[PDB]
Amino acid sequence: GGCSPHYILNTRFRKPYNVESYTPQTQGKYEFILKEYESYSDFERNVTEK
Amino acid sequence: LVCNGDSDCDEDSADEDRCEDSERRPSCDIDKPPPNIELTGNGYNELTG
Repeated sequence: GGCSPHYILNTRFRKPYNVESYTPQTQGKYEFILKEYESYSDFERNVTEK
Repeated sequence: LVCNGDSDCDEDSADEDRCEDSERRPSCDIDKPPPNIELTGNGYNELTG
């Protein structure tokens, strides 16, 4: 039977008998992580004898 | 509320079973509930939130 009104936006849906709820609980979570590392090492040595 | 044009039983709709549409009258101009009113009927868990 059913035929209770269920809507999402302007569209209307027939809920199956088995379903207690299907509901547009709408959420969004975003995560950005960026890790840049640099190291450099330089060693010049000179030795001169005359 | 029986044989009325509204599903006053919610999951069942037995009040609207075997009902002649010539005997029904328009219960209201509209059927569309407010855009997410169903969320007002959810339970809530205070610890988990």
